[PDB]
Formats: sequence, C-alpha cells, structure tokens
Amino acid sequence: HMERASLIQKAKLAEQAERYEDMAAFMKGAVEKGEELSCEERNLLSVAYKNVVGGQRAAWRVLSSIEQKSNGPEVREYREKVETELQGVCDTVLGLLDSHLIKEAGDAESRVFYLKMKGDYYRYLAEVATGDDKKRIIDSARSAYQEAMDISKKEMPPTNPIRLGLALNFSVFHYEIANSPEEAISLAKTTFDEAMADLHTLSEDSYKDSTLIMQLLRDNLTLWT
Amino acid sequence: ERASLIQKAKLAEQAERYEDMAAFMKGAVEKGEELSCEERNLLSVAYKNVVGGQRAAWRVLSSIEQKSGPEVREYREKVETELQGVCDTVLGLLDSHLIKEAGDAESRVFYLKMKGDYYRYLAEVATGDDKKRIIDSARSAYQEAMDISKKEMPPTNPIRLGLALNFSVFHYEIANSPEEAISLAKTTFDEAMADLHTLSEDSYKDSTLIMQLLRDNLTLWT
Amino acid sequence: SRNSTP
Amino acid sequence: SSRNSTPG
Ligand SMILES: [Br-]
Ligand SMILES: [Br-]
Ligand SMILES: [Br-]
Ligand SMILES: [Br-]
Repeated sequence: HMERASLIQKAKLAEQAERYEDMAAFMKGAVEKGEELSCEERNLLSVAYKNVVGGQRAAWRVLSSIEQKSNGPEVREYREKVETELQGVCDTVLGLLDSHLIKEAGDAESRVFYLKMKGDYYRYLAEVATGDDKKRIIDSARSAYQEAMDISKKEMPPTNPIRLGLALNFSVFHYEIANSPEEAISLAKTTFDEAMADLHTLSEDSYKDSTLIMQLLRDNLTLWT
Repeated sequence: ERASLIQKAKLAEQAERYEDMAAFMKGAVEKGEELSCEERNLLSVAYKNVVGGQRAAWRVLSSIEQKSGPEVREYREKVETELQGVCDTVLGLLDSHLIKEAGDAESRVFYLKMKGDYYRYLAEVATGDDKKRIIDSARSAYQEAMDISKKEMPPTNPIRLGLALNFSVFHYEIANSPEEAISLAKTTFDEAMADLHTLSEDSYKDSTLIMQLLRDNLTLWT
Repeated sequence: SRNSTP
Repeated sequence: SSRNSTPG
C-alpha cells in the first residue's frame, strides 16, 4: 500500500514509533506524487527531516569537538563519513524543494515555508563545508532566506509565526555562518519589536504561537549581547 | 586496522551512532582476536541499543494494531523484518567467531547468554511455524550457560546474575512458565545473598544492581 | 515494566 | 545556553 494517503499514514505511524528515517522516506514518497502538501503534511515533512539531519549534526559536533580538543587519523575519517551522510540528506531535501515544493502559486505561508527550508538545508551544508564550496553554499543560503524575507514583509503580518521563524533562522545564519553579528542582532531586534507592537491584537491560540518564537528571538539576543 | 575499528566504535558511542558502533565492532570481531572484557561490553552495548530501538518501535506499532487498516500491519512487518536482520547478524557473529570450547567460563557464559537474548528477541515477534524452534534455541542457549555458570562461577558474579535475570524473564514472558521464572529469580537472589558480605569492590555496583532487578521482578510478579 | 540486564 | 533555530 503506497498510494499518497497510505504514505502519509505510514509517516504518522513512523513518527509515533520515533523512526524518523522511515518517516522522511514516507514523506518523500508522498511529495513525489505531485500534489501540494497541506499545513499538517508540510509539518510532517519538516519534522521528519529535521530529526534526521539533527542527529547527524549532533554527531558531527561531538566528533569535531574531539578532533579539535586533541589539537589520530580515526576521528577525521569518521567525521568525514558522518559529513558525507549529512550532505546526502541535505541534497535530498534541496532536490525535493527544487523539483516539487517551491512554486509560483499558493499562499505566502507555503511559499515562505519552503524558501525558509531551502535556506536552512543550505545552512546545514555550510556548517560542514570548507574552502570555495563553503563560500558558494553560504551565498545560496542567503539568497533563499532573502527571497523568503521579501515575500513575508509584503504579504504576512509581523506576528505570523512562519515570518518570525524565518527571521529567527536568518538571524542565526548571519551570526554563525556569515560572520555578520551586527546584521544578526539588528534583524532579531527589528523582528521582535515589530511583532511586539501587534501582539495585543491576537487571539489566545495565535498569541501563544507568536510569543513562543518571540521568546527564542529574545533568548538569542540575551546570548549575543 | 583492529585498533582503528575499536577506536571508531568508541567515537561512535560518544556520538550516539549505535548502528555505526555495531558495524565497527562487527569488523573488529571478524579480525579473529578474542575480545577483552571492555571490547565485549562495547559489542554488547552497540547491538543492544540498535535492537532496543527496533523492539520499542515494534511495541508501539503492535499496540496501535491491536487497539484498532492494512498500513499498520505492513509497517509493523517492515520493522519486524529489520529487527530479525539485526538478530540474525548477532547470532551469525556468535556462531562463526565468538562462541568457542576454549576460554574462561566468564567469556563462554557471556556469549551463550547473548545467544539466548537474541533468540528471545526473535521469539518476541515470532507467530508462525518457526516460533517453537526459536523458543527452544533461546532455552537451550540459556540452559547451557546456566550449567557452566553454576559449576565454574561464584553465585555473586554479575555475569552469572545477569544470565539468571534474563533466563527468568524468558520463563515468564516467552515460555509462559511463571512458576519457573519466580523460583529461578528467588534461588539466584538467595544464593547471592548468602555470599554478599564477601563480594569484591570491583563487582559491588554491577552485582547489587542485578540483585535489585531480580527483587524488582519478584515484586512485580508476586 | 520487567527488567532484563541493561 | 545554546542559540535557537525554529523547533521545526
Ligand atoms: Br570511518
Ligand atoms: Br511499509
Ligand atoms: Br515464526
Ligand atoms: Br536452571
């Protein structure tokens, strides 16, 4: 049973069983059916790949930290193996975004969501890349986040959680990847202040969603300043 | 290479990459040199984590399938097939490299206990014509290990205690023999209790942890 | 919640 | 104590 609805049901079962590689492979199959994803389906795709790449990123940081603290060939070789696997997962997500998810039609929410995801997966590639390849990947991540920022400022209110989450991640990109802390701090401050001005005009459910991301923006500002 | 494979297994353990850790330990076993006590523990921890994740996923799926839909059944079968492949890999290593006539009683009981454990994991998901064969293979391995441990190890040895703990779980959940499960846990606890005051500092934590697990199972079952 | 060796 | 990116 591998019709589109069966693949989504299997992704939900894999999520309950904490089998994120299975969940990501089921969501990849569902995306390749060619139909748009609902908000619930987008979240399933995002959670699945975030867990997969999150485990590889965590392993890479443990290895990189051992490799640096020691300053044998084993740590380097094993770190390269984890890197190659992480790169394969990012290339798969970037491939899905290019061939199926990123399009001209659809609401601003879906367009910003996928463009933000494109910036995020290029940012994960940038974390492990070196030399000229790293420079090109950094410029590719910036272009995707910038295109998403332009849409969100024109078509979404400043309290929209997708708009807030994009600014949070683009601010992290500026700070850690692009080495532009001034741009990182000013983007997080501006995003926080513009949302703060409109928070009183939201319902309890929306207020809860916006303030949760606003706390993360504040937490990063407290850490960096 | 062997020293590199063991070092990579230790790096994989720190990074919580248990499938990589198991594959590195499998490569080290295939070099032919006996495993030290530290190396045996690395092999055991690696496969226990891998199969532990599959067993947990299988229980979630089985529970949904019974609470309730061809999708749950198909996905449960996929997880089962993967779990079976991991058990077959461990049973293959035990048969071709680790289980031997030579070596101290400690190493022989350790591997025979591991053989009983991986057949017990196969028995947890078996429902057809092979079920009886799989259960008798788990039983035979634990029984052979029990015979060696009673003749050659002191009753407070943590490997002997851990084997009795697992064989007692086998009797209770797999063989449906709760009386045999309770009497084995009670006998193991009592025989260790009599020698507890002479136990050496090196086995304090391990022996007392398993004695607590034997006590916990008795409190749960009686 | 039965226990087997860790 | 560690920077935040979106939980999704
Ligand atoms: Br490697
Ligand atoms: Br399946
Ligand atoms: Br069977
Ligand atoms: Br016995």
